[PDB]
Amino acid sequence: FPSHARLPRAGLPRAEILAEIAAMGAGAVYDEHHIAFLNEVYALQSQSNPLHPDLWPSTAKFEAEVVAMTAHMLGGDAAGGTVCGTVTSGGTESLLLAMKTYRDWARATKGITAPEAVVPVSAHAAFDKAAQYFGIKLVRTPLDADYRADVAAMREAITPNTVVVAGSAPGYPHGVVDPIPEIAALAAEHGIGCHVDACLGGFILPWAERLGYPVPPFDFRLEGVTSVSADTHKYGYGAKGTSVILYRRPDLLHYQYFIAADWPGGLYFSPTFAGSRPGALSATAWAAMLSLGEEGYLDATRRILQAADRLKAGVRAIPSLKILGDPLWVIAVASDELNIYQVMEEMAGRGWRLNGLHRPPAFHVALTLRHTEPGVVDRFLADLQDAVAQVRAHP
Amino acid sequence: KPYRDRFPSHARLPRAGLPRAEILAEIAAMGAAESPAWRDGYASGAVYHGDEHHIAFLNEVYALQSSNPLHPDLWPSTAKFEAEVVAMTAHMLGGDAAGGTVCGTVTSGGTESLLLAMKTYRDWARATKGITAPEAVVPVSAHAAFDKAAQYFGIKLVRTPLDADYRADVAAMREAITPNTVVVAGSAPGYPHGVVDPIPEIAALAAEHGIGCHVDACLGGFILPWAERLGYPVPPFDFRLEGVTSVSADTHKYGYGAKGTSVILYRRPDLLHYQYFIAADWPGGLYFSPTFAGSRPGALSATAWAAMLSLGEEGYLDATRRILQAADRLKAGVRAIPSLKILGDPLWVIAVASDELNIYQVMEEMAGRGWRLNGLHRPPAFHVALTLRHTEPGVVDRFLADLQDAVAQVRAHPATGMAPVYGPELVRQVLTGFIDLLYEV
Ligand SMILES: [Cl-]
Repeated sequence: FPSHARLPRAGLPRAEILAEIAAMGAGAVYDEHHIAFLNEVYALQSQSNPLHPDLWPSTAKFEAEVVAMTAHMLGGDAAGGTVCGTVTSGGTESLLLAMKTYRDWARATKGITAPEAVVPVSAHAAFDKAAQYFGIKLVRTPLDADYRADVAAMREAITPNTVVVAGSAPGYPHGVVDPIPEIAALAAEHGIGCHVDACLGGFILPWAERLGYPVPPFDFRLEGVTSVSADTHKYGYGAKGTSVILYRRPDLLHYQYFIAADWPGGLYFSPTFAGSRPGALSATAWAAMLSLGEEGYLDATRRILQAADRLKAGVRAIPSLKILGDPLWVIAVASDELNIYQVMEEMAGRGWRLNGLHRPPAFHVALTLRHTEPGVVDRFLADLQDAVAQVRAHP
Repeated sequence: KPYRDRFPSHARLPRAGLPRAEILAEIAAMGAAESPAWRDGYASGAVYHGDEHHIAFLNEVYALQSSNPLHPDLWPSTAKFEAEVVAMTAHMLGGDAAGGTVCGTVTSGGTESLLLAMKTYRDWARATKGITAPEAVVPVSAHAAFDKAAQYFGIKLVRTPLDADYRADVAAMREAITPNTVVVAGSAPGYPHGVVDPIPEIAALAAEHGIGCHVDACLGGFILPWAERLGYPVPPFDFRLEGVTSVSADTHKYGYGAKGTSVILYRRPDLLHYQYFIAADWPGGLYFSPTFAGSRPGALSATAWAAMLSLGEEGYLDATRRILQAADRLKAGVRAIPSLKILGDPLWVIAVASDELNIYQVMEEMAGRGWRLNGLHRPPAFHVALTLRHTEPGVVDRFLADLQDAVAQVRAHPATGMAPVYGPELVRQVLTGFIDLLYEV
């Protein structure tokens, strides 16, 4: 296709443009008719922009309802109605905002000016961003034998300047859920924040729980948990570019808000990083949640977890492959025997786009509704078994 | 919160899962109440194109790229869109003058652009100048997002005074720069009054001190180059100036791309790199992100690429012609009305105030007649961000008419409504409760 290094003089046929885009189109994605549906939602809300709520009160509603429903899904009632929050643009914005908030909260509240934060080494890399961005010393603690945060190590690391601790539910690298309860307990005992990163697990964990699978309380059921983030786009099945950050009580949330009084451009407030932003995306989340409902999520996470079971089984049924920790649907597989990167590469050749991890070396499969399709997991295992045979005879 | 009673509120997930039809119906229903406002040119800014078929077009684009760039290996299509959008924008802003070194990134809005630049200048200056108490010098008119960056990234923000015609006072700026100043900025134009700052002397001030010069062209980015080409008076404001080290332009505003998309440009790669974030020894693998966001809606980038290609230089020319011509007509009518006054000499974004009357009341009367325009303060005035939507027939004529009636009113009644409100910490105490009411269920 023609490359454009500079604006066309003329202006091209909309048809021609649409053709090229379609031509190219001919984890990552978390169904034909569902997508079709969200796309039509978007279309209806295309012009939306939550910065001007006076013009789009429709969006201001969507956002509020999405936050509400999510909070309730994460034990918001346990907090006794004080739980609040905001729709962000992704897990990262959620993570950044929280970190920023805890910083601001702690300066105002504790006089802390050299903020420090304690997260498991497994904690999402976005934590390091926040750290550099907002000038917070980030202290990453070690994991334990089953790749969960070592809480003792965490306890040792907290300091009079620590403003918050975090745990992942689950973490991206290995897909295990951290000891959220003892972490949130550590938190409370020191009077510092506890943030749960449930960006990945936010919309599957509550139903896995309800479903008989082993998951520790990880949300607002715990007094210590002061904030938790969950991604409505990934497993919430909302359209990409949308997420949620929740706080136990309003006093925290307010530290996240930005307000400017004497700007000649008028009064200025923004709840998030963004100023103007795509209300349309919020619509897709609201729509996706309502279309699914508790039943919808239950069924989806059932299918996913069941596939994961099947898959984990097949995998473990190769003595040369090892699963890191005991993940539920996000799986990290490594080899003490072989060059896992090669196994991953062979697999890549056979058409799989899976994520390579390191420290330790392993690739990971973020199981998705897309894998609950028939023979999919069966295909995976088959290709995997052939890939290992290869590497065995070609180190 | 008008639909409180019109539509069921959801405080918690439905047990069942609702008909997609029913859902779509409610959303469309709200859209039916809402479209006219912006579609019928009653809105200051908000919607910048608003044309039925153009929107329809971008919507179909979105649908096709329905796709994020954090996984470029899966969506190299997007990685292209973003690169081409940056390229075309840079060229439109004098990128060639910089001699091919101009680079940049697609962000999610003018704000992200502004934040990123500020962050970059901070990081650049620490690494390069050892500056650890960064300070930044912007005109008081400079967008409020500058204050955000300041609090976010721990940069002392110094706002300098404007001159009689509401342009940055460069002398004041010169006086304010310090061994710790990492960057100065100017707006092309600013949001409050829509005037373009003395970018040339500012960018000169910058170079002479070896500090950054950022031009905020979020608003003017996609109209100024064509207004220039069109015979209207606009100073060089982009990379044509050696001193300008970075400039931001919003493809979603007057670029006519779909909402949620923008561009930040740097004169040379060495600056851009300070914006990038990279994490090596995360067990989750190698991690890089060019912007604030990790995962970002590639679909939106597509809509910008598509919007730019569909328009082309001809497209922008025509559009800005129409807009500027309306603005002329409008400014004329306004200046003819005693006793109002236009602040500075804006081209399409207009700030009108009254030394004679309570402008907020004039704004409120106007509001009653159906106009959604932005109330400014310090000084008091409302502003009209002219848009393709106002280039429609009798629109400006409607505006002037309603305006003239609104002034007659206030003349004989010096006065309530939403006016009382618009009239320092109580503000934060209040605006916060407001943000809470918004999110209330
Ligand atoms: Cl706007």
